[PDB]
Amino acid sequence: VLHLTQDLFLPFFSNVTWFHAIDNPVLPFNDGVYFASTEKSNIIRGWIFGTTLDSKTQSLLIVNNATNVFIKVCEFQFCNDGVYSSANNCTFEYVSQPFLMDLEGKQGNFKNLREFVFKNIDGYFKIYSKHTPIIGRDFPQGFSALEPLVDLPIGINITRFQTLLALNRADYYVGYLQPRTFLLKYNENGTITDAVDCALDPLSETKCTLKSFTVEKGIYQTSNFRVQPTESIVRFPNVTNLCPFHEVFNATRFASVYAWNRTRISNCVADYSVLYNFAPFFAFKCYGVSPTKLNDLCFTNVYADSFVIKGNEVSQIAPGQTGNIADYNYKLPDDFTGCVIAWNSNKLDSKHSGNYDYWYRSFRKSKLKPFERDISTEIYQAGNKPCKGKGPNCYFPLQSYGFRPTYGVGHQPYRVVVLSFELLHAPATVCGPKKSTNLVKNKCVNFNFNGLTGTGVLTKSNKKFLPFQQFGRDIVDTTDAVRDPQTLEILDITPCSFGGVSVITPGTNTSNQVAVLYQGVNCTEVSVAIHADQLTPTWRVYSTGSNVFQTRAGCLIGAEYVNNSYECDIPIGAGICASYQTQSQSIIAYTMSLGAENSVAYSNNSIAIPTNFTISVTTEI
Amino acid sequence: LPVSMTKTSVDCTMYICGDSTECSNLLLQYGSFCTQLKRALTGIAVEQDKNTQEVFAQVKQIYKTPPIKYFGGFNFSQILPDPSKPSKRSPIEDLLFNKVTLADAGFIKQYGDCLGDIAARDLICAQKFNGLTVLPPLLTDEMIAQYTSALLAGTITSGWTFGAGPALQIPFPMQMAYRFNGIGVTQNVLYENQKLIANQFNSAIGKIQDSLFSTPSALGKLQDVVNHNAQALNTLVKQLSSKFGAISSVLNDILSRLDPPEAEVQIDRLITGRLQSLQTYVTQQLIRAAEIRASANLAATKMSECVLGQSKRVDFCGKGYHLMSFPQSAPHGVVFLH
Amino acid sequence: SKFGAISSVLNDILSRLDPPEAEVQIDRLITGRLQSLQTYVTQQLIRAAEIRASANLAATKMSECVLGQSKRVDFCGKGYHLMSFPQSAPHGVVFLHVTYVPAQEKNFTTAPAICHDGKAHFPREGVFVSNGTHWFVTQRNFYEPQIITTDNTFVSGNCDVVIGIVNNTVYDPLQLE
Amino acid sequence: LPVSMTKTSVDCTMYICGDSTECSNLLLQYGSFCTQLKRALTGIAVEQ
Ligand SMILES: *[C@@H]1O[C@H](CO)[C@@H](O)[C@H](O)[C@H]1NC(C)=O
Ligand SMILES: *[C@@H]1O[C@H](CO)[C@@H](O)[C@H](O)[C@H]1NC(C)=O
Ligand SMILES: *[C@@H]1O[C@H](CO)[C@@H](O)[C@H](O)[C@H]1NC(C)=O
Ligand SMILES: *[C@@H]1O[C@H](CO)[C@@H](O)[C@H](O)[C@H]1NC(C)=O
Ligand SMILES: *[C@@H]1O[C@H](CO)[C@@H](O)[C@H](O)[C@H]1NC(C)=O
Ligand SMILES: *[C@@H]1O[C@H](CO)[C@@H](O)[C@H](O)[C@H]1NC(C)=O
Ligand SMILES: *[C@@H]1O[C@H](CO)[C@@H](O)[C@H](O)[C@H]1NC(C)=O
Ligand SMILES: *[C@@H]1O[C@H](CO)[C@@H](O)[C@H](O)[C@H]1NC(C)=O
Ligand SMILES: *[C@@H]1O[C@H](CO)[C@@H](O)[C@H](O)[C@H]1NC(C)=O
Ligand SMILES: *[C@@H]1O[C@H](CO)[C@@H](O)[C@H](O)[C@H]1NC(C)=O
Ligand SMILES: *[C@@H]1O[C@H](CO)[C@@H](O)[C@H](O)[C@H]1NC(C)=O
Ligand SMILES: *[C@@H]1O[C@H](CO)[C@@H](O)[C@H](O)[C@H]1NC(C)=O
Ligand SMILES: *[C@@H]1O[C@H](CO)[C@@H](O)[C@H](O)[C@H]1NC(C)=O
Ligand SMILES: *[C@@H]1O[C@H](CO)[C@@H](O)[C@H](O)[C@H]1NC(C)=O
Ligand SMILES: *[C@@H]1O[C@H](CO)[C@@H](O)[C@H](O)[C@H]1NC(C)=O
Ligand SMILES: *[C@@H]1O[C@H](CO)[C@@H](O)[C@H](O)[C@H]1NC(C)=O
Ligand SMILES: *[C@@H]1O[C@H](CO)[C@@H](O)[C@H](O)[C@H]1NC(C)=O
Ligand SMILES: *[C@@H]1O[C@H](CO)[C@@H](O)[C@H](O)[C@H]1NC(C)=O
Repeated sequence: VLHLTQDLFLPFFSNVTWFHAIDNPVLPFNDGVYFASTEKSNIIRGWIFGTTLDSKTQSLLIVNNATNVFIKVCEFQFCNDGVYSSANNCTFEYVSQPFLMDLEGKQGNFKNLREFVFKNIDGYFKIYSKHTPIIGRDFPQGFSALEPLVDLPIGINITRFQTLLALNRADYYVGYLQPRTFLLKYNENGTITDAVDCALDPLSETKCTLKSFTVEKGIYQTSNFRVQPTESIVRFPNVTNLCPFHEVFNATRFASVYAWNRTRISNCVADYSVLYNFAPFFAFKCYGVSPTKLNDLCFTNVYADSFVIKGNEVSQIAPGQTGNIADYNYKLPDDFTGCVIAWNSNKLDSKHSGNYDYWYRSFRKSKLKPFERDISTEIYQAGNKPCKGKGPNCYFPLQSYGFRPTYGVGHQPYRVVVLSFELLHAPATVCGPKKSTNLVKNKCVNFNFNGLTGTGVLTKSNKKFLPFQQFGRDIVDTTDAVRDPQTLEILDITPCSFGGVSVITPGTNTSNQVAVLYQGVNCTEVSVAIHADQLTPTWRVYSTGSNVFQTRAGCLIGAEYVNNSYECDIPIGAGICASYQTQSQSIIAYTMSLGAENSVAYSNNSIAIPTNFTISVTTEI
Repeated sequence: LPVSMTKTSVDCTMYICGDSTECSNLLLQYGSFCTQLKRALTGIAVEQDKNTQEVFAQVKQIYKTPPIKYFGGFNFSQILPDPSKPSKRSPIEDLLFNKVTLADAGFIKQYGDCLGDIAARDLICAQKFNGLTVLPPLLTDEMIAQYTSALLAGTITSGWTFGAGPALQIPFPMQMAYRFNGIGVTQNVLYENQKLIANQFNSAIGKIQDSLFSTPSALGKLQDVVNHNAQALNTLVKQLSSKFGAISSVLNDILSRLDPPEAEVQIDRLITGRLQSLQTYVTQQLIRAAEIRASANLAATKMSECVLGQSKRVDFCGKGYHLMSFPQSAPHGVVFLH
Repeated sequence: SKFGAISSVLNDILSRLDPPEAEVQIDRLITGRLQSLQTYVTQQLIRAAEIRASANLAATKMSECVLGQSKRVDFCGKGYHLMSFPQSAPHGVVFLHVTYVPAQEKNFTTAPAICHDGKAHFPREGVFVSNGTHWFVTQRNFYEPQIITTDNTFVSGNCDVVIGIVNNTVYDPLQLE
Repeated sequence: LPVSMTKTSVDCTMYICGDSTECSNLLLQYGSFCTQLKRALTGIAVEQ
């Protein structure tokens, strides 16, 4: 089976800092580390993980001995050389069989290599190892699987990494693994014979895309290429004046719910940290934009509705929800898109001997339409009496919201206010902070123009936008031109750099040399992008100046152009084909020859007649 | 007869999710749903290429007309390539190219001028903005004219022999006599009225050019195929402005407005809508490609019979007793002169 | 494929969640799997239509090339068709088209007609050809020159309108006897 | 030999929603999904 996996795997042909010994530098730990060592008998005992390696954060000791092991999770300080200096509040004392198996055939030349891999995904510390006798030398290059030994869930940050040594009276091979996709060849007995890193060479990505160690001669579309952005211009309008949320919150007379006071917030800059520090929040259930991205969004108009209520009514008021406060006092639209705010206020809506100032409606002739006020004093009708007054079956619509300093939490005076964002696209006014960076008219950039996020390029545009046209668009609904909010100049937005990468390869058995064809994109664009190292493809096809052919189906890289002509071998497109031809061998691209150039000797009395014949047996499938 | 359609390589991931990591992650939860789509579109492209090959590359060797052009009085200058024209085509070939307008040439590498578009970017620039590109056909419109000219020179200088084996030269009046003998009339009558038949042939060839010139659309089938493909692509791109019953229709502002574990529902709604629309497009393209494959196989059989020989089957190679057929290349198709 | 659900196995999904909460996950699986199955069935329909077209082509090819000689050029393989021997193949058929293909040929001076005595002579079948001195009639696809007799030719003309008239002597078997 | 089939002109809007304004409004949220269906059925009729 050719199972494909995505995990933390040491990249093929990476960089390993080979060390020596004769002081024990601390090495960074990130996404796990690959450890390997070859030794005579023993010079290394264990390893130290954690952070700051002191008596402040819990750390890990994996010291072995010839008898068992001593994995533990304790807050030791430093031995500076005892090893369990000030063990301290300890945890997870583990003892098991030794990791270090050493065998000799009555001679010391069997310098067995021990490859160890440690990683700390979601706690659950995993350790892998494998012992293989030497055949020649260091970091031999033959394949070798790694089996797990112990999987103990430590569940602690590990970021530094260190090792122990030995004493009494050529190793330290360390590599750092990366999140990569691998294709692994399994053998009949359940064992890993060969593996290939898909994110390595064009051939590697091709074989991986079809999950087969043998790629037959042909061209195979494997992936796509896009230029990742370098930098990012975020520019907003040219305002700075702070919004009055301070009033909306440093008021006292917040409206009763029967008449919810509604302010409008516009032409200002919203930084909701003031809203945060003006209230020991009790419920911040946003129904529009997340508070995290609240300062990253722009609003055409913002409506702040202030109305004090109680814990039950705080939950009661919500996009199109039931409840007399919601159905007869203040109603939120079913599609409400705004943040609601609720903080406890027992200091402004309470006093000794009580306070019954506030009001709320329980008796209405019908339901409350969203964002519609119903301030009125009309006695509810009961039965069929046109009665106008208080008492039996003639009930006042609105009853007191009486507040005292001593109720239960559900009966406490919760101060509720709400910011009903519009998030339409009309010229914006309340934009959050974000800081305006400058322009970059010709380089692909991630933009956040007035809440509108996206990626592309910006160039000068004569688009005669009439002085009211803003967001702008194209034929099929894709923002094409945004007038710079500050310079009013008009900016077209162009796609980043997309086409498609297809790998042209001969039979892996015939050869491994590969040729890459970026689809429908000029080599110049690819070159300035390859040179700037902003191309998403991590496989860097070799360029020698002689391997660049701007064709009509994009650009071909890794195959030279021979101004001769042959029968097509591998169809590329637009009349060019690539093939494996001798020089001593390489990949050449050529214009396909439609056949042998033949001329007929037609003339007014010349005829050709076969004086002989042949018989042929073709086949049709 | 249509021979091919525009080859498309829509990228599902790009179409359903725009450079959005969470959207791509949630698309991965749909399994190898759309690798099928990429495979099907690749198969369609390869099938179109094979259709063009079957229709046109029917010769074993490249053939060329004699430097002099005197075919017994028959005037053919309207169908053999014109040396003066840079494209090396015929008046009929150009009329055909001038009466068919392609929405997306594909071999333009239009990247770089969407930014210099100044005015609203064209359909193409917009399709590029949402991952729907057009691959160009393997055979260009220039060497396809070379294949057509090779077929033409094979018929007028070697009769139908070159369609079987080696091209044997034979005088054109003699080939006329033999085709006449093929429909039950002696060769003597042709030799007797060779002048009259030559004049009639010249008149008919001349009047077909005016028939194609003055007609609004006699190329209705090819333009219909091109319009169908362009309209399918436009309907594909237009679904990206459809909310599909969610808060908004843009991935970028949806992610920038809702936190991950509530925007998940909306993003899944978009994924379900867009994948369903893409499946609609791919299935319709498969059906139309099967139709075009049938039409192109009919065209290849028609070429192999009417062009490389005389066909006895009545009303197959045009109305009336068939004599010859001169092929002409057309945008995404072939046109016969029976 | 999880299809956006808690897990991808019905057995552990039912064994982990109670019915009226596992309903949503099971419906998500149903929607995913039915859509994938519809994809498969539609693709199989399309491929089966393609195979039906190919098999109808094969049946016509059998009925023509096998059960007879087909005059349609380049249909039963390249060259002048003679026979075709079918052979069974796994999920298909393979034909063995026996074809007649010409060979070595030479330029021959040819004339549309021969004008013996004021009258044009056209070959009953074949081409008039010239070895360089004596004129000869022969077939279409094999050089078998024969003496130009009144049997080989039919006479109809006036030797003034038949373009390519080429004076020469025809023979008759009567004046000798 | 069959020559034609019965020509159908199924109305997606009517089929999915019966004279229901809210249902038609929520169907409009699916975009030009089914204008494709009407176009395909018209093409089938013309082809027959
Ligand atoms: C890391 O390895 C790669 C591949 O062999 C090599 O190109 C690169 O120069 C190496 N880097 C260092 C610092 O050795
Ligand atoms: C080796 O380690 C094991 C486990 O910690 C311990 O039981 C044993 O006593 C140790 N041996 C020596 C010599 O310290
Ligand atoms: C454990 O934590 C307590 C409380 O912070 C601290 O006083 C003590 O020194 C720590 N270590 C031990 C050995 O108890
Ligand atoms: C580990 O420590 C780093 C700071 O050094 C911190 O950013 C990170 O979140 C920590 N991880 C955990 C799991 O605490
Ligand atoms: C250290 O020396 C002692 C005394 O000879 C010996 O028993 C022991 O095995 C030595 N340890 C190592 C690791 O060589
Ligand atoms: C699988 O294991 C058996 C038993 O050791 C061995 O005989 C066989 O050769 C192995 N197969 C392979 C392919 O290595
Ligand atoms: C409003 O803010 C000012 C300044 O921080 C403070 O003095 C005042 O008490 C606040 N008012 C309320 C009601 O929070
Ligand atoms: C509503 O708020 C505005 C702005 O603070 C204020 O001027 C107005 O008096 C308020 N109305 C009520 C009913 O409190
Ligand atoms: C704000 O923008 C307008 C329009 O570009 C400009 O006239 C004005 O001077 C700007 N104000 C500042 C202080 O930048
Ligand atoms: C290709 O395959 C043949 C047969 O197994 C083998 O002899 C040859 O070495 C292979 N070539 C390469 C470069 O793998
Ligand atoms: C791509 O490079 C070719 C090289 O000849 C050049 O002619 C062409 O204009 C370039 N295309 C673009 C879009 O830059
Ligand atoms: C093709 O290559 C030959 C050999 O180098 C060269 O002389 C010739 O000029 C080249 N073709 C063209 C059109 O430049
Ligand atoms: C063939 O015909 C042309 C046109 O009449 C004439 O110029 C030429 O001489 C003729 N050649 C022969 C060999 O008769
Ligand atoms: C015809 O070809 C055959 C087979 O090559 C050969 O044996 C024979 O001599 C040839 N005959 C003539 C007349 O050329
Ligand atoms: C065909 O007619 C055109 C237009 O009169 C003339 O230019 C050309 O020489 C003619 N060609 C032949 C082969 O007679
Ligand atoms: C006829 O003569 C021409 C010119 O020499 C030559 O190219 C051609 O091959 C000859 N044809 C035959 C069949 O002999
Ligand atoms: C053609 O064949 C005849 C047969 O009688 C012979 O007499 C004549 O010389 C030949 N002409 C040539 C070889 O040019
Ligand atoms: C054939 O002979 C007759 C009689 O002399 C003559 O009038 C005629 O022109 C000759 N034809 C040719 C083509 O030489």
